[PDB]
Amino acid sequence: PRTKQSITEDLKALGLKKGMTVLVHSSLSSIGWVNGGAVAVIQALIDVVTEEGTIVMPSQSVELSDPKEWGNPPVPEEWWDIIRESMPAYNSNYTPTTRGMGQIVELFRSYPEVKRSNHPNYSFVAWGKHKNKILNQHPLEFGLGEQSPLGKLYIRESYVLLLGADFDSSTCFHLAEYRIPYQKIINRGAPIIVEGKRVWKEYKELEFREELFQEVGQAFEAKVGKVGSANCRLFSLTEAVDFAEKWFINN
Amino acid sequence: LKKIVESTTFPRTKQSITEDLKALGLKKGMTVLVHSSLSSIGWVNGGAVAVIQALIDVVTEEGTIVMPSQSVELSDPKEWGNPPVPEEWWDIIRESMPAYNSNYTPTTRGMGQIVELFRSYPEVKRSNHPNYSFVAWGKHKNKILNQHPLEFGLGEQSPLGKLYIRESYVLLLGADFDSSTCFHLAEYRIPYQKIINRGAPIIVEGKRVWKEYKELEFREELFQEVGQAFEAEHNMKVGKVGSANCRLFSLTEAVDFAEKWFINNDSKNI
Repeated sequence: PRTKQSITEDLKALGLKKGMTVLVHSSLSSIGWVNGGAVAVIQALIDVVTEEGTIVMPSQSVELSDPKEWGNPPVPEEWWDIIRESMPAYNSNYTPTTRGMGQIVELFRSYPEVKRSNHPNYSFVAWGKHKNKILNQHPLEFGLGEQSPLGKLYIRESYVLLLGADFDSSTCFHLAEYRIPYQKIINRGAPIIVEGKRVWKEYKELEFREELFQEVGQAFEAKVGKVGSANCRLFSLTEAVDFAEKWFINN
Repeated sequence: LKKIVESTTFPRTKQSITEDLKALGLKKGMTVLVHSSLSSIGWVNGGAVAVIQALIDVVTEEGTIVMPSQSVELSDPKEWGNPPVPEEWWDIIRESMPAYNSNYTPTTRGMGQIVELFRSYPEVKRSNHPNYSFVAWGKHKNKILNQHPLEFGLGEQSPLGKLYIRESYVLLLGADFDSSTCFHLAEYRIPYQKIINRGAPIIVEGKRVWKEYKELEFREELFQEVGQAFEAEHNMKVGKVGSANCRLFSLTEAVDFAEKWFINNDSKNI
């Protein structure tokens, strides 16, 4: 049976260190039965990194979008306007995370000390010393690019711990797309609270290409180890990003 | 979910759920214990948060909404069996089990998604029991969750003790009687009593400390029968909230009947 102690240990062996700054992606199952569930993995990462470090996690809520673009699953076209009209606004304090984000994030986002950026689709949660300066501002327009959290991390010596998670979800990559010659700008929409009032606001965002994210990560590796029974790759954010920029450009 | 979306005529919204709740019988200032099933409602735009707000919209800031937020997994591994765990692990398990914390210990899956989200919703409080905690929002959330002792704590002194004294209602939103936590309270007011020893991770003096306490060995398997008997002659509002079948009834009235059904069935029964 995996344990807090077990995991804390496992983590260091991988390379996590006190006072470090990491964006974490993860999967509870991939680790194999832990005595304590997600509260076991969280308390571990928290003991390794220490209050000197900074724990960061994506807490996306992409369901708060225009139903015209939904497809997993779709929804009758006759429901779009009524959906847009009655959709509850985003609120970092309670809007749940998309399912794909995983079980660790859903618990972490309401874990003591953790904070959440105010983006209605691409928010992040942080625990640590630099949680505020990394979430303070998060402009709706271009949720994850310069001025976003994944932007304020590129400027800090930061690492990306993939716990039981592949590269297909190394969100950081997204920053790079904001930095290459190719960029398809699109209007998106999300229910939001402006001046203490609900409003459906449209904004500009990039039409990402996340599929290429595995290929990019692939070529990026061309540390490692195991937390419980999960294949964990621990790299640096700044480097990880830079490569994508090059990968995309020359592609 | 594709099934949940395809079995739904039109989207269930905060407003349409608010309407159904009022038609059903839920009113302003009412204190109500809720047992839900988010899926039984049909696709709802906003999912759980939309259902929570509809509950708040109806019951108002003068009303009080309570929900059971049990974390039964924080128990002695021996009693486990869904699935069971190798005995060779029953010791490092009691040894390394994260202690219970009202601020983060995830509710047991069977409690529902709505309750899991409701527990960390702005202004919702949670009682201090490691297995049978409750969460409440509203006018009376403080006097209901306040006390919660480890021992028994689902009987007198637990929040059920506070929902019994002051007018309270139970709301089965897509759930049946087998989920009516209020009945457990009656089990502490009857002649029959099988007393078991339980254990759980807790924090005392600011240090984790595996503690053992006494508790009744509940017979929740009967609740479905108790509720169906209660329905023979007791007032109960029935009606749909979206595509889910619901019933709203008196908690005090339900507990009392449960007691009698139990008393006369273990004494008068063959």
